[PDB]
Amino acid sequence: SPQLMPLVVVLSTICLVTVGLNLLVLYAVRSERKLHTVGNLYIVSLSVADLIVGAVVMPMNILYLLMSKWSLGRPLCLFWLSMDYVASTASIFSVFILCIDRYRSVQQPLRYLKYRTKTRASATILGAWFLSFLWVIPILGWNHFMQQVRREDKCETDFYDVTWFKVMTAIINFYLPTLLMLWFYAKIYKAVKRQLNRERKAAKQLGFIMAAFILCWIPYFIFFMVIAFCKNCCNEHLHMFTIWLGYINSTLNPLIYPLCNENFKKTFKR
Ligand SMILES: COc1ccc(CN(CCN(C)C)c2ccccn2)cc1
Repeated sequence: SPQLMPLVVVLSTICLVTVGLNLLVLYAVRSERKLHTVGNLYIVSLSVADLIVGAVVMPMNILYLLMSKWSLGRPLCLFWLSMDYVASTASIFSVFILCIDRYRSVQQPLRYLKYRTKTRASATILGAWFLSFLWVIPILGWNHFMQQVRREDKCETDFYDVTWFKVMTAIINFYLPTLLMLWFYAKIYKAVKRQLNRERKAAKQLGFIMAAFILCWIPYFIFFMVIAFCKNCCNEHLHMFTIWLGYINSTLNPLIYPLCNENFKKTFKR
C-alpha cells in the first residue's frame, strides 16, 4: 500500500550502513594488522556475524515487508531463516565467549596462565558456530525427525505453531547466556574494581555492547514470552519494530567499537 513506503526506504539506509560498517571493521583488522589479538579475533567474529545478518536478512526482510507475500520459493525462505538464526546465535555466543575469556583472564590467573592464543580462540569460535549450525539442523528438517509449514504464503519458522519448544528455546538462548554472562560481567567488575585507565575503556566498550544486546533485544523476547500465552496479544507492527530493534543492535555494535577505544579511530580515519 502506498503509505508504508516511507518506512521501507529508511530500512535500506540501515542495511547499507550495517553491511558497510562491519565490512569496514573487517577491513581494519585485515588491512592494518595491528589488531591481530585474541580479543580482537572475538570482535572479528562478532562483526562477521553482524555482517552476515545484515547482508542476508536485511534485503530479505525488506523485500518481505515491502511485499506482504513470500513467493521466492520454499527453500530460500528456509535458507533465510537458517542464516538469520546462525547470525543471531553466533553474535550472542561470540559476545558470551568474549566475556568468558575476559573473566578467565581477570580470574586472578592461578589455573589459567596457559595459552590465551589462537588455539583457544579458534576452538571456542568453531564450537559456537557448530552449536549455531546444530540449531539449524532441526529447523530445516522439522517433519523428518519429529512427526509434527501448512501455509502456501507468509512463510515462517516450522515451529511457529508449537508453544513449549518456542518458549524453551527462547528461554535457553537468551536467559542462560544473558544471566551467565551478567554473572561473569559482575565478577569482572568486582575483580577490576579490586585492581584499580585502558581497562576502563575496555570495560566500557563491553558495557556498551551489554547495553545494546540487552536493551535492544528485551522487547523482542518479552514479545515471545507474552505471545505464546495469549494470541490476542499479537501486534504485527510491534513485532517488526522489535526485530528491527535487534537489527539496530547488530548495526550499533560497529558504532560501539570505534567510539570507545582510541585505536579504532585512527585505523578508521585513514
Ligand atoms: C541475540 O539473541 C538472539 C539469538 C537468536 C535469535 C533468533 N530468534 C529470532 C530472530 N528473529 C529476527 C527472527 C529466536 C527465536 C526464538 C527463540 C530464540 N531466538 C534472536 C536473538
